[PDB]
Amino acid sequence: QPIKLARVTKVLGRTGSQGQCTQVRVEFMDDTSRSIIRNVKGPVREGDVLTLLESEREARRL
Amino acid sequence: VVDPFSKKDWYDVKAPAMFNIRNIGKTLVTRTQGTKIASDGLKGRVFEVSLADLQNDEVAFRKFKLITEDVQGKNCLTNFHGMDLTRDKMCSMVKKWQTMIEAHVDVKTTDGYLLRLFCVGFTKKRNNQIRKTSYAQHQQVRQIRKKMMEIMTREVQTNDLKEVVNKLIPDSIGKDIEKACQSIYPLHDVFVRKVKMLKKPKFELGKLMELHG
Amino acid sequence: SLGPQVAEGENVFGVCHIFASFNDTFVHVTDLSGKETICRVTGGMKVKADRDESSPYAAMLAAQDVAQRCKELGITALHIKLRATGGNRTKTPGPGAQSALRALARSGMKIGRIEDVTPIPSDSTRRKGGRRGRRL
Amino acid sequence: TKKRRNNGRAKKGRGHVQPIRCTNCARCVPKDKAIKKFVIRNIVEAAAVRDISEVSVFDAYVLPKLYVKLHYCVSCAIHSKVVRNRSREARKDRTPPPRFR
RNA sequence: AAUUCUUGGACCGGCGCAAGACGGACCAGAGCGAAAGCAUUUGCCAAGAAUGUUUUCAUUAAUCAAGAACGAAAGUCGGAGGUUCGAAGACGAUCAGAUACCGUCGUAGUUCCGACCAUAAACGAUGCCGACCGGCGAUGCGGCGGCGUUAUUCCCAUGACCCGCCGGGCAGCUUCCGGGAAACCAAAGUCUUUGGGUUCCGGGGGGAGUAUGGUUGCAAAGCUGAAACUUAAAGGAAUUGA
RNA sequence: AAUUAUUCCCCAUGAACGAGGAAUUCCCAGUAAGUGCGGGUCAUAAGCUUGCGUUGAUUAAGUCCCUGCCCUUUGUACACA
Ligand SMILES: [Mg+2]
Ligand SMILES: [Zn+2]
Repeated sequence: QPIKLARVTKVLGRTGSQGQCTQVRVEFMDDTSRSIIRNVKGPVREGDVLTLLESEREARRL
Repeated sequence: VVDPFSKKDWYDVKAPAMFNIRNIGKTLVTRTQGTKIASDGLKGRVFEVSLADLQNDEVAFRKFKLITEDVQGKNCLTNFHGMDLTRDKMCSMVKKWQTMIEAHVDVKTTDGYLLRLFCVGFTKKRNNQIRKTSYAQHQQVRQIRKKMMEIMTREVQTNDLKEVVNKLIPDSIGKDIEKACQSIYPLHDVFVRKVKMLKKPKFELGKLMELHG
Repeated sequence: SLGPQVAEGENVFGVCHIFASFNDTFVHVTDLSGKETICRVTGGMKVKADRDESSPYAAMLAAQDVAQRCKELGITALHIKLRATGGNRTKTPGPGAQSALRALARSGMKIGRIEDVTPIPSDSTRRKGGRRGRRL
Repeated sequence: TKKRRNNGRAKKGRGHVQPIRCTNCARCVPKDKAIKKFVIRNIVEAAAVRDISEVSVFDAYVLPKLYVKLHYCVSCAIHSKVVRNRSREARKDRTPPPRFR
């Protein structure tokens, strides 16, 4: 599947077992309106880019 | 050490003229090896097809049962057996703070077929209603149920099976009952929940081949 | 081994009865009639341990073998008839229901129409276990 | 000592209510004593929906739901954390917990 | 996990047939009943509270020793039935042991008809009748008044909502009515400012609901029911700890 | 006063050890670690400890999953608990 860019728009909350994954609201650079929720490792900032291997799957919001 | 699907003929299934999409799908049978015959073993198979698939595209919550009452040649000819609403629909309708009214009539068509029709209807909450409940008193319930039976009998009794299926393809019976019971207590989610087949007349072929065009 | 349907567009439909108890999973394809069986791969045929007959894993293996087995006979798409145990017992499907339905969609089949067909009784016979239930 | 006013149950002016089998055990609890719960669930969980949204023959077929009504005995309800113990003051609060999302 | 079931095709899918149980969701702090209790449709039979009344009789009433009707479940005797479940049983596990909890079968029973039985945390742990004493919003049945919406299109008139009022009923929230050891209670109030009427019944804890007689029962057992002896506490609500 | 070599020096002898099993420790900035220099003991005297500077990072700005301890609610026939 083509690799697609999701842009962090608003960092929401921290998740995982040991508080290790930042759960972030992403706004797609490809489609104008589609905004999904993704679990992300490492430190992430409000207003930067992610390279998603799939642009359809969504993580369970808490 | 015998591949058991080597001796299997596929047969195309045909629905009667009352539906848009004719052919339902395919059916497996064993080749006539010994005394027991492919077509005779194939005769009396019940196919439960959703009306969405049976028409082109519509309601998917109403299902029709169809019996292969005869086989002409590489073609199963099905005929209306029964009808049933889907679990999802019936479970979704039945919700709390209202009265559920159920009727059943044992009525016979002009030709041999004697059906058992089950009607269901739920008391509707008014547009400006502030009272939570919206229940019907017992005499209001059995006046509604008496009227349910009176329409359900009248609609089938006087015409033949080709026309009763033409009424069950929409829900003309349920819409007629719903409008009729507006004075006693306004119902909303009124359908003919289920149609059963108790008796058929002794099989004819000329009567089948009028239903198959 | 020859469904004489058209190569381009024509989908040949089966119907898959996924009986998912809390200690076994069945995946069982038949005719639209429901009379003639094509496949039946249980959760227990695949794995050899009693404690994981009702596994998402075992149900995933079972649905994969069913998908592969029915692709050869020429069943392209499937209608679905999911059920728990029912009667007096549980009416929530087993933990293998999800993984099996997922598995024969990951394995390149087509999904027609789905519905619950659990034996829901009007009112039933007395349930197993005493008046005081299953105490543990 | 008297703990509840309505003796842990929603019977007031009957005398007898027919019992029900618990859905975890098969323990006989009265119809109104039991902790009832109505689970409306999608057949396919969360991610399976996307795989069956693409590998479906039809055009926007709103895949069906699973309606299951569950009766728990008080012990089964507390053990499964369907209910919990409460303060003497909070016990009287009958307004069910908010389900905003 | 094993006991058990199965290539003499079990479990699974399909179409039929038979049997005996039970009446899901709708089903609620809703209804009815003296209490136990009572839920698929329709018909027949007799009864009933509440409301309505410018009808009738005119004290006929309230509570009750004796005596009497009904009385869940289990239990007993005789007949019919035996699908599910299942005391005793038989094994399979678990454990130090397990005569248990867990599992596989499973007899009496579970169901109906006719005779006994008469006890339950039979509970509101709260006799029945009558009067007075705060507030509020719902709810079920009956009656009454009232903008308007809606179904009979043809709207008079009937139902479905809407807003109040009156009488009974299941309840609810609130309060320095007042009471109480407190918990809590519009009754558990109107109690040292003690009397409206009337039935049952308690007198520190054990022995003991035991022995003995008498009585009812086919039996199990029911009703009535002590003493010697023993003991400084047992107990009820609430507080701080652990 | 040195054999059971106090220490130090000179030549000769050249062992295992090829990055370490279960398990487990300390640590977020001039910090970890590498590196040496002083103080203590001290007639003799640092593989220890207590201080000092020099070179100088990777990772993280989070959580209750693990191990601890601490609180609130609830239950009690416990109160030398
Ligand atoms: Mg009772
Ligand atoms: Zn339980």
